[PDB]
Amino acid sequence: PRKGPVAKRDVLPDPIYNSKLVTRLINRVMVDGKRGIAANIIYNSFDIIKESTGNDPLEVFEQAMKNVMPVLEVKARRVGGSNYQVPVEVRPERRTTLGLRWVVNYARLRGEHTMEERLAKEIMDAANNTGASVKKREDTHKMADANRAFAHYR
Amino acid sequence: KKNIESGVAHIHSTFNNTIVMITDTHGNALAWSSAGSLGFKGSKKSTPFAAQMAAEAATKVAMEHGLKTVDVTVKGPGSGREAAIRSLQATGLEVTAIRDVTPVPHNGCRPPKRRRV
Amino acid sequence: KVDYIAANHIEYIDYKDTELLKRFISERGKILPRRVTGTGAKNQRKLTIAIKRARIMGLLPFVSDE
RNA sequence: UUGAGUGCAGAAGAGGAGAGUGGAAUUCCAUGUGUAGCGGUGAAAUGCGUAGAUAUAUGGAGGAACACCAGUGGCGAAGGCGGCUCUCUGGUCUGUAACUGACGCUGAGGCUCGAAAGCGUGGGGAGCAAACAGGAUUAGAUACCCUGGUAGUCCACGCCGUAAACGAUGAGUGCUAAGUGUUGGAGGGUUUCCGCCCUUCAGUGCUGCAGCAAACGCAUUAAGCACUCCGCCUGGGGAGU
Repeated sequence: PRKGPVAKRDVLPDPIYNSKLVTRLINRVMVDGKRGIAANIIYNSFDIIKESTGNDPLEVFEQAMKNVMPVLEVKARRVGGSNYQVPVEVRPERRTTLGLRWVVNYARLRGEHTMEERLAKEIMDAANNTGASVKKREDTHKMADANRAFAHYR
Repeated sequence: KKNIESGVAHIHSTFNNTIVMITDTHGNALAWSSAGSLGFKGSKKSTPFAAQMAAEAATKVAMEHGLKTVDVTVKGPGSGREAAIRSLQATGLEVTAIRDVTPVPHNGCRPPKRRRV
Repeated sequence: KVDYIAANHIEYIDYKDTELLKRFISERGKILPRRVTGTGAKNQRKLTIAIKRARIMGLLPFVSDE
């Protein structure tokens, strides 16, 4: 915080596919100390995904991910005390963080009255580069290098 | 056209702009570029990136007419003085001699006032 | 500690002995300060007067950069 | 004859006046190339540009200040003086000890000089810039920032007579520990000394002892010890009215 960086609390793998990413995604759906429900919508969404175009709940998942995880980011810094936003070389981990964040959040507004159809359709559309999360990453990369001229030698 | 293949390139960069013009040894004007033309604006035209792009948008056109070597003219105390030459040597040219000419008087002029901010 | 230029008992600069005079100009064509070339006190003056006379009759350049 | 001055022998200097002369730079002009911008800011705008701009190359014009040497260096009574060469011209310093024989010091009234700004008459005008205009920021901005611009800044002859004109330290002269650099000298040894070492004169800086000071500090360049001649002061405002 002020002294120095701090530890990071790694998670356990999943009890079905044994994936650190799967657990790290189940956690980012839970709301208010209620977990089992999140696991249930995860598994049901996974089965729905594998149903139409059965390849894997994991492989198409990573496809959608690499479609999303960005490579730059505007980092507002007042080196000149002004509204300088300098493109930053985003770290490895925060990339996955933002992947999951955009996925879940922006999928929450997809709008299937059904419980988990929202997620499944979202990642299936992302793996094929259709959907605003893909547009979100491309917008981040289009605002980065939109001003890399005066914000790079820093 | 006419494939002169022997000329000189001038560099002139203030605190707030940069220019590069490439002509022959005489030299009748051949090709030039500047961060002003490349779409950049104002508060950015003095950055060591605008130098790169101005240099490129000039050389990629000038070498068409036939040109391999060139001489380098460097006025303009600024901040693209470094990027410009290397960027010329990057897109395939033959920067060979480097002379720094900055106009220094023998004290016969009155500069303006100092600025109070 | 820097040896004086006039160990040879020279007296008259004569403003024409350009060989004798090249010891003190800059490789670019400027003048070199005493503390740099370790010269005398009254020698520093006549040197300059000589080379300034020379720089008019062409026996020396004003600018040698080109 | 020790103070003062003169003779004889040498030394340094942006000391002054007059007369010409050099290169670099900025700008205007002429021409060739050359295409859409230049310039400016914390951000922007005003502005110049397709009647060809900025850039770039060649030559021409004109006025002004003198890059590097440049140094707690030099000279002058102070204000001050820096491109080069010539004609006129003042002052200072060391040596010798020819010569006159106290001719000295200070100095109310008087006279001379006197930065910059300012006035008059006639020239000259490149940059820069009070006033002024436009653009911006601001609650307001007749200011700070930006783009233009007139007197002025320069030259000759007159005028005014003022600055924190400062070391805020009147002038003459003599005495009282040291150390350390530096400009110009004269002597003595070593000597290729013209590269060291020693003695001395004159300026010029830093540290420091007695002494002094209300402390801050000054200290052979006294703000110590003493004599001579001048100027000035006596609570703060009213007012240098």
